[PDB]
Amino acid sequence: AELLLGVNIDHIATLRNARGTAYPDPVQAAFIAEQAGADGITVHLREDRRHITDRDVRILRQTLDTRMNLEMAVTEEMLAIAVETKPHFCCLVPEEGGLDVAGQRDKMRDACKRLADAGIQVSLFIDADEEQIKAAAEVGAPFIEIHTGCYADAKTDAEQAQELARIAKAATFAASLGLKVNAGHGLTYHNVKAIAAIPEMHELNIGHAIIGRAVMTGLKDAVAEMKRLMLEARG
Amino acid sequence: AELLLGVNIDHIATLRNARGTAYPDPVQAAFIAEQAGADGITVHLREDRRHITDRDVRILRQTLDTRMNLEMAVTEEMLAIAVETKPHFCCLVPEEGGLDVAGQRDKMRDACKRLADAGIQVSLFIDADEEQIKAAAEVGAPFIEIHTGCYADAKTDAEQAQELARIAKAATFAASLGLKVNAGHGLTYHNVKAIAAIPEMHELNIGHAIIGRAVMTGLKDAVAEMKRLMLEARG
Amino acid sequence: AELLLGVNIDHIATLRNARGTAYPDPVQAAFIAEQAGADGITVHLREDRRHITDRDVRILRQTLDTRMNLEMAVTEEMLAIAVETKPHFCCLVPEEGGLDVAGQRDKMRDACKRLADAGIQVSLFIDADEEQIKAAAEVGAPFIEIHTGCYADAKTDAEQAQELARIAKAATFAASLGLKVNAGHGLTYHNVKAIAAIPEMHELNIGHAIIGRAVMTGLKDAVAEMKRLMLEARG
Amino acid sequence: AELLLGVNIDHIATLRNARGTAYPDPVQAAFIAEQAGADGITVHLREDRRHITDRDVRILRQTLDTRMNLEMAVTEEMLAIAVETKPHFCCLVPEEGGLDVAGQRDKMRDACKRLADAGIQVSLFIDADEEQIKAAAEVGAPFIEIHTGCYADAKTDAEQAQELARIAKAATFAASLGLKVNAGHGLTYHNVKAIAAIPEMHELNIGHAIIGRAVMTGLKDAVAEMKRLMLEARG
Amino acid sequence: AELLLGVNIDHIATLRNARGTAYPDPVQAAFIAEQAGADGITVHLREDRRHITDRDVRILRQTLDTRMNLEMAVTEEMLAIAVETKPHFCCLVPEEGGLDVAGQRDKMRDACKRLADAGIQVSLFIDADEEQIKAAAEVGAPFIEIHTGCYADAKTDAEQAQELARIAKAATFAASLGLKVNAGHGLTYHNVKAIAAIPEMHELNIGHAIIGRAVMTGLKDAVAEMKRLMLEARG
Amino acid sequence: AELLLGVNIDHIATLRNARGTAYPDPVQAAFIAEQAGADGITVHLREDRRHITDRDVRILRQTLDTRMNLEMAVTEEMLAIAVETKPHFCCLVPEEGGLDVAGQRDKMRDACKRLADAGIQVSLFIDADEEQIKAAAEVGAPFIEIHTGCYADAKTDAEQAQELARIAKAATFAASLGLKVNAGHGLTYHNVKAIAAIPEMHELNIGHAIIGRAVMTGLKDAVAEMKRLMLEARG
Amino acid sequence: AELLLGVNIDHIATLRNARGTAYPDPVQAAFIAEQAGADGITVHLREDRRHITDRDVRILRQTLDTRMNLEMAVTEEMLAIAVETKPHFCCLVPEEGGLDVAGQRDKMRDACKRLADAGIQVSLFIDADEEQIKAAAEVGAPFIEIHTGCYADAKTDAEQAQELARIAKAATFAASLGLKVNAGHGLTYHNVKAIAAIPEMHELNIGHAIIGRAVMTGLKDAVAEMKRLMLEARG
Amino acid sequence: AELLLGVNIDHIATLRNARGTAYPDPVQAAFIAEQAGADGITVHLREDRRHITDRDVRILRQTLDTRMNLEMAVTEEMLAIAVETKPHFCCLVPEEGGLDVAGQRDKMRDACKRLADAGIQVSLFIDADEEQIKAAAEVGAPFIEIHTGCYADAKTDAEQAQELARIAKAATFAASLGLKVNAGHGLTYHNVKAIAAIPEMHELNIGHAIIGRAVMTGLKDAVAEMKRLMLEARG
Ligand SMILES: [O][C][C]([C]OP([O])([O])=O)O1O[C]1[C]([O])[C]OP([O])([O])=O
Ligand SMILES: [O][C][C]([C]OP([O])([O])=O)O1O[C]1[C]([O])[C]OP([O])([O])=O
Ligand SMILES: O=P(O)(O)OC[C@H](O)CO
Ligand SMILES: O=P(O)(O)OC[C@H](O)CO
Ligand SMILES: O=P(O)(O)OC[C@H](O)CO
Ligand SMILES: O=P(O)(O)OC[C@H](O)CO
Ligand SMILES: O=P(O)(O)OC[C@H](O)CO
Ligand SMILES: O=P(O)(O)OC[C@H](O)CO
Repeated sequence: AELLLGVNIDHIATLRNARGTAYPDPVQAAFIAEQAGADGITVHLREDRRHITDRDVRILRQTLDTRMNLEMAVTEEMLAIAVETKPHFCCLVPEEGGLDVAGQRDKMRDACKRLADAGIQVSLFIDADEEQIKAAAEVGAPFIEIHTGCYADAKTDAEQAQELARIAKAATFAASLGLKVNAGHGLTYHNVKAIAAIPEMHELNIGHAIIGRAVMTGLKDAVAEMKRLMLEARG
Repeated sequence: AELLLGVNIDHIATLRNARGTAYPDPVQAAFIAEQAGADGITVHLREDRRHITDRDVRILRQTLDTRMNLEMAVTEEMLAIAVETKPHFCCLVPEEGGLDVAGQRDKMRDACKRLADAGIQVSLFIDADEEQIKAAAEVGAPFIEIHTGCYADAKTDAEQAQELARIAKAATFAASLGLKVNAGHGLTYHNVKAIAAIPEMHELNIGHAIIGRAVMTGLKDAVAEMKRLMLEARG
Repeated sequence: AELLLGVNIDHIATLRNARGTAYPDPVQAAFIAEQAGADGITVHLREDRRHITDRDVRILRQTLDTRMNLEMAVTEEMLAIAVETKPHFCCLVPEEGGLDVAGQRDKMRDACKRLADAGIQVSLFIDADEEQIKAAAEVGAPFIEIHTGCYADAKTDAEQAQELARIAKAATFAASLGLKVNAGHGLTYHNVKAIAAIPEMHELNIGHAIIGRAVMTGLKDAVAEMKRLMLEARG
Repeated sequence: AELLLGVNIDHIATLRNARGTAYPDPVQAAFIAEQAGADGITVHLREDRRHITDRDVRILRQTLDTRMNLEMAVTEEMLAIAVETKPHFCCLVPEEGGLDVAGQRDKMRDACKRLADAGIQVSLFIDADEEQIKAAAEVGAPFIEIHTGCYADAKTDAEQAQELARIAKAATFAASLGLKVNAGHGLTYHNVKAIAAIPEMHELNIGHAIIGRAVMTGLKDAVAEMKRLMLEARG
Repeated sequence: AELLLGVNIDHIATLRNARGTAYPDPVQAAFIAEQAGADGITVHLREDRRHITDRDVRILRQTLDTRMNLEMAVTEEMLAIAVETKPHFCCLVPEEGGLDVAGQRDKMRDACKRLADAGIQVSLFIDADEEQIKAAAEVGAPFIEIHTGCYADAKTDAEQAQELARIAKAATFAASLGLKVNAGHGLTYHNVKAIAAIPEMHELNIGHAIIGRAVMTGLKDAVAEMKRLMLEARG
Repeated sequence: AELLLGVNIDHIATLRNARGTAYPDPVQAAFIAEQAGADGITVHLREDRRHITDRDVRILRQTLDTRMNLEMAVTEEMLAIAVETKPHFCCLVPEEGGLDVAGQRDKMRDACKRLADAGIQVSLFIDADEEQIKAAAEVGAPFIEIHTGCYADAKTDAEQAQELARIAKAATFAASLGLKVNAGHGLTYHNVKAIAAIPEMHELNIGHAIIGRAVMTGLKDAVAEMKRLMLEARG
Repeated sequence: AELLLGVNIDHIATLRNARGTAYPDPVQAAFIAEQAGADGITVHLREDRRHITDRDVRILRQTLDTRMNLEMAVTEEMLAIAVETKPHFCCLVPEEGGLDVAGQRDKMRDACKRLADAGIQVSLFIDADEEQIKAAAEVGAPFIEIHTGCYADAKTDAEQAQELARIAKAATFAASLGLKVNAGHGLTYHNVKAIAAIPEMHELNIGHAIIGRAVMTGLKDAVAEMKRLMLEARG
Repeated sequence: AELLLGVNIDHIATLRNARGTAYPDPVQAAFIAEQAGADGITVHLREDRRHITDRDVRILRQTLDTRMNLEMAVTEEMLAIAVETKPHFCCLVPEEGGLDVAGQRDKMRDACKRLADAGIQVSLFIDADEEQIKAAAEVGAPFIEIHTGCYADAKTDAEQAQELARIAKAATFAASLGLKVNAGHGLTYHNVKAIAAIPEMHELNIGHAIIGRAVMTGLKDAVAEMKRLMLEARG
């Protein structure tokens, strides 16, 4: 099918949480994004409940029209929450910045096993690294989300093209191991296309850039604009 | 009789500083607000730098088309900066929430004279309390800014009409002492009008609610809506 | 203060329940309306749960930024739900169509006390009849909502003028007894002005006409349009 | 040629009949839809006249700029009305939900001939079943509309993929028999693409999802959005 | 109440009739105007059916949400059509340009009598002339519509102020005879206010200027703009 | 391979000339169209002056930012004007609807040479008939403009695919004789694509439908929509 | 009565002339301004034809829907042009910054008389100086336009209050001598209200600020916004 | 890969500098352009500081989200500024119209090397002339920018085809020498596609036409439109 867009609305909550008022509400942003180009909504439940809260998660789970992508660390608390929330997806992240799967195979194998028993499709957030990618496939996870952070932070064009190739190459290798592959982190309006051009990419999860544009332009257009650039890249 | 709107763009920066990238940029937010109903732009330069930064204040001072209202604590560092920056207005704030002017008549006295000698119109952020208002007049400040936080937080409709009355008496009282009076903090699209209808009010400084509405509808309509409400209330 | 607009979103649910699907969602509609001129949101929980469901009320109670006006019949079931929900307002209606308070003073008296003990401000939905009005005051309700239905179905400009005059006198009589007075049912973009011009009116509750304009122009402009016509009438 | 979009406005009427009032009017909705991406308008005249009424069909027949697709059951009443109305298209449906043509070849054969003699191009609403499809061709209908309902209610990505594949094969089988093939029922902004990508599809008939998006964003953008997603899938 | 706006949509049909196609359709324009500021819709059935047709009139009569104002000459054919159409209003015009009432008293008396028997409220289109105005009241018509043509065509400011005074003065005199008074003809975006400022004016019927703006801007805004200028003039 | 759009603003003038005032002004309509997708502006200067006038042509010639396509009959008056005006293009039209070039090979021969000596690119408006096409090539005209009226008026879907094919063969035929080919007259938002997909087509001249859509949505979106459809068809 | 807005479009030409191209065309800008709040259009025909040119004036004189206000220096060349051009208004300006009328009583006396015989209403651009105003009344000019530049360039809020007062006194003074008074030049979104609130003001002529806003928001909104601010001030 | 759009905002400053005010501010225009399709921003720092100034450059260098392309003449002053400024790109221009690189091989060779040590990518603005291109490759510049002015100013369609071809051949030629090639200057909405379709093109730098469109439609749409046209050309 076509490249999917998962909108991370965490930053809506970081705006809210800077004051303890109820606005802006992530429940509203999710309706907007879902109707402006988002194919899924991503939330990251942090232990410190810095932005997204259990309240958001519980309501979002009842209001989303598409599917929730629960981002969380691999800890007993979160696994239990994930198990009871039954989100359609679960992206496991760290408590170059990606999860260390190669070095924690048993831990990761049990988490994937456990989340899948609860009928959740698991995605492991890792670096564009073949060792981590091979390990991901071996612990049994169906998805991986390639960290696009270093590509985004590239300081020169050389650094960027090098990072792009590492990512594209990583995606091809992962697909060959039968993994389905996503990307996200640091993606912006001016750097998303080269990543969206990568054929193996299944869905891009984008947050900060979108919210940063929304304050100026409104969430609806901010999301539609991102989706448009993404589909353009594939055309 | 013409109520002015001062938009506080602090939270544009909080959203940016949650990531370390350059966006969203407060300088862009100011251009938008100034052209959608804002008569002034307010930025609070906190010691910790959390949201608004020195760079922000430096560029803003050269990009604003209206005038700057520097929110700061009364310290030597800040007073130093203010005199260097020469913002049109300076609003003294602590770091019931309002400044304790009566309990520091000399520090405030010198603070005002100093900023006043720099060509800065000083405003003392205080509570709707006559003792403080008398202090501010005695101390020489041209302006005071009545804290509307307790009115915004009033749980019941009764506790609210209660705080409204206190703010209304405090504004008429301030005006009788020759003080020009502003109000800010906690004002929302839903509680602003009652405050705007208060005759003595010179300018309402508003930030969080506007930014909060902005991520949904975009800063321009968010600012324009607030100004429209304010003028309707006066009419 | 400003004439308020309460938006009834029951018909968003009507459109939803015709299919079993989850869209359109009353929770979304409420966010839009509250940010486009609505000062309150109104839902009618019907015993047959035709449109608004227990889920809607449960989620809405957690997502509304303003306040809820729960429309319900006077039955043990509903009263129990109201007490548990703690809506800000409760509008009691029948299961010309107004409540027969004068003929059930005991029942209504117990209902008002009970809800009032739960912190709920009660409104009695009644016809423009001074007997019913006098009784509503006597039973202890702080509010009443005059039934504007007959005025809306006026088949002749004359029947209309006559119905208007009757609401207006009723409103004035209501206010003299100390009641805050609302009005709603059948109000449209073409007949709202004459009712909004009535000074004693506190809040108009409008549903159908707005949703009917929304399927064409979208909810936001539909609510804003209505608020604007309402404030023009007061001006 | 271009994949066409037929917009079903039944639910505009649903919202209307909940009150006895005349708004919203299906006649207006049709003009908006035809000018925003709709290539045809679809109404279902139900024997109970739940939503669309004889008036609507009568006026619509005179105001549509494109062509009407009259959805009706195969009864003497409806057939008589169809013949008198001379709609461009007629979609026969039941009073998984598709018509049992294979089991009523005589009835359907007479129905098709009769309507065809009236100049009406007939479409048989059927399940993605080759027996029914084979029979539709044999009874003489120039069109069929595959029931996309089961595909829409797919509870698992798997049930969905399986339902899709089944529609696709059915479509290809339909085309080989010389049938023009349409599809509709339950299509949404999130599942329309996979169906629009099916080459043999001539026109998709979509109702509810569009009206559901309309109460939020207004009909025009709701229809345009849908057409756009449809042409992107073909591209 | 407030100054009403009657939108004449004749020119929509003159655009249509220049080609014999069905677009643009007056039925659509009427829905738009009615929802953008129009309080009534005006159509002029000319004997030659130059623009508006009997078809338009018959449909419009079933689709208008507000009220039809049938403009027509005082001839047996039209009276019969008026009698069967039962529009809410009927403006009698000539087959300085206004109807000659003073010189055809019997004719006019019978037409008013006849139309009123059919329950139609009659308006006579006349010059800002006291003789014609007195005659209008005497033949029994409830409304008069003052020809604003000469005010519109004024070639100098003197000519315009003179025409304005003749109109204002005419309106005061008519009101004193108990007539309700409208105006229209030649009203534009730059000359409507001075006419809308006249207190006696009940409704302004405007056509050409609105349609002329619509081609550039869209009917909706063209109507909302006119209504806004009109209410501004009265404020 | 890049299809151009030529907007005919004739009907802007017909709307104006229905009143004798200056609005709507064709000169404004041209500025809008040229900036919303039009690559050229067409005006037909009729002997009777009905819509477009000499003033129009004179100012348009100085205001157009693209180029003029003067539609005219082959007469001495018109040919005289054309040579004086020096429009970029000249489209010869009579006053099946197309020019009879074969039956006037000499008049047309001289007409072309004359206009061609003035620096005018000549186009002969003709029917999708090979005899005429051969005549136009023989006569020296650089362009021909295939009449799409019969295709636009085709009642049945069959009579339509019939006319499409004739136009498609006539365009490929024209191209083989070295003629550049345009098409115009009757094209609407709903029949344009099939015509735009024809490879040989250089520019489609379109007027009435655009103006007709313009009174509803405004000229800018009306022109932009048409261009968008045209390019989608080519893609 | 109505405070009028004259839009000066010189800077559209300024932008054009910076490249020798034809765009942007002042003629287009005038259509936009006249339909967005401008009651008049002003162009300054400088002797050096820096921005506005003779074709601009010539064409504009034929396309303006309202009326032209010709700014020009007093020289025979200009008087001949003005006289031949017959603009509705003429504002004599020097080529503080005001026209030295006192110092050239003879020249202006002849200018005013000469322009008046031509039916041109004359306005003298002067400083808020009694000497110049007496002089302007003595010479016979019907209007004066007070130079608000000093008010616009006022640094401090005091320096500015002095300037406002000076303009208001001068306005009152001018009126007492039978002069009608306009203002403008340097007026902006943030400083226009204080001037519009001056009751003697008949029309404010504004250019630069509007054009500067237009490059960001587009001319239509920039003009509507200015007109809105002005009307707000007088109400 | 992706064809890029560099927006030249010099004319924003041109409009500003025409009045000594601070608006419109180039800094605001850059934020708008970068969020509407611009991949870069170009400013020409003229030795006479006619439009863009040193503060503009200084602030822009701190606010641009993408990257700056500094246009400048080759002089020590400029080289020092460029070097100290560290813009991502530098386009050396003369102060046909192209830079005479052949005639000054020494000067440019030092310029290129000097700018490159500073980490600045250098582009030489030249005519589509092989001599100059060879010269540009010999001196070591990594980019060239072909002057499209002659193509833009091409009167006849022939004169224009010659120019296009010349640019395309020069583009192909330049590429064969290892040069990357940009184009721009004089590019407009109506002539940009033919240039964007040239495969060797890396970035088109456009200014004037966009700003000229912006005064009418606002910058955002003017930029988005240009980017859209460009991508359309390459697809
Ligand atoms: O999901 C995905 C996302 C993306 O984002 P961006 O940045 O790219 O947009 O992500 O993950 C992440 C999150 O978690 C972040 O959060 P914070 O908020 O913490 O930063
Ligand atoms: O009704 C009213 C109207 C008005 O118009 P205006 O112009 O003002 O707009 O009217 O009456 C008349 C009509 O009839 C006219 O028509 P036509 O079309 O014929 O011209
Ligand atoms: O509106 P607030 O609550 O965000 O804060 C206002 C600022 O403190 C400015 O004074
Ligand atoms: O406006 P209505 O007729 O839909 O109904 C209003 C509700 O009954 C009040 O909430
Ligand atoms: O899209 P639906 O589910 O509302 O229904 C489609 C209609 O049945 C077809 O016209
Ligand atoms: O599109 P039409 O039917 O209005 O006419 C097109 C014009 O005749 C231009 O060639
Ligand atoms: O508003 P300004 O400063 O651009 O100039 C206005 C013109 O002088 C017109 O009066
Ligand atoms: O598009 P232009 O003609 O305004 O100029 C473009 C600049 O020279 C930037 O390259």
